Amino acid sequence: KDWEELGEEIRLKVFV
Amino acid sequence: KDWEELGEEIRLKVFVLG
Amino acid sequence: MSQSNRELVVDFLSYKLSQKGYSWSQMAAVKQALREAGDEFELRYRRAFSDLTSQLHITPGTAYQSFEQVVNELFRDGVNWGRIVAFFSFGGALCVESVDKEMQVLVSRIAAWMATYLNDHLEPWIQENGGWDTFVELYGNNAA
Amino acid sequence: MSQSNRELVVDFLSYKLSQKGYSWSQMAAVKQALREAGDEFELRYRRAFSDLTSQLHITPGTAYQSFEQVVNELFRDGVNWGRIVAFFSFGGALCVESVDKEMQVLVSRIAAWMATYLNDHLEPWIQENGGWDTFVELYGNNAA
Repeated sequence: KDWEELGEEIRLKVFV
Repeated sequence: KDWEELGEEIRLKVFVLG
Repeated sequence: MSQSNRELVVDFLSYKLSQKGYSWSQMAAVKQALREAGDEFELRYRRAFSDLTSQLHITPGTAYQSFEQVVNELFRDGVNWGRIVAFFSFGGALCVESVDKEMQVLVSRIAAWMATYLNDHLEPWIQENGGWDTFVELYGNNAA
Repeated sequence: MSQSNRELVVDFLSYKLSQKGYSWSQMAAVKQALREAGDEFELRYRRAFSDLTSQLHITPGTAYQSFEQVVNELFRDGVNWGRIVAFFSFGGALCVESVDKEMQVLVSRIAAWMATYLNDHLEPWIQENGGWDTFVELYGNNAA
């Protein structure tokens, strides 16, 4: 059931 | 001269399985 | 004259351009941005992604069930660009595992499953979120 | 397009497989080996290569003459794999230099010049030396 969690947890470096 | 000279030299690494 | 000579040249040129922050085309920019996002994802969340990927036991009779299940989990709570990147990385690991395991026939099927899910279930969200062009502005590295 | 979504999947999968020593297809194995070989040539011949590359002074009016002069010089004493690889690298560097200088229009033109040169002047030799399959054997990186 952690693919749900992983999906909420993932962040990418982002161009700001 | 120079591109022909470079052309004559080129060696890259090869999978010499020998 | 030979289509394949042209495709070899275009691939190489697209590569050397990408290495300097340039793109053969918009589509080449989206490809490279996705490649790099996949690598970033894989590196940042290696631990978690190794754990979940290893729970899988791939077979031809059950590979689709597994794909379907992970992907619905991944997108249970909706869609982000992060979940999209993970979806690609997941598909890539499934392909590598299938090859490692002598089930090459799955590679082509996995590709089809991915393309279908993207076309039928992600494309509406993608487009409402400024398309892949926005993915590229957000997460690409290119000089743009 | 559903075609372009398919192409994105294929590109991503092809990359992931390549990272792990596998190939989407024979064409992908050729492309990948030529990418690596280009990289290696540019490492091994940085000084001479960047030297001759810096003297080009690309212009739109002069770019074709510069291309064709360099390639006739490079293959004056015949064809071999190393020269083929320098040929690809040369074209990549001309594309990069064109984009550096805001002459992006030259990029497709240069791909066209390369594909036809490959097709007409290099291909027969290539096929008499076992084709691109020989190149991947000797220069590629692949698993076994």
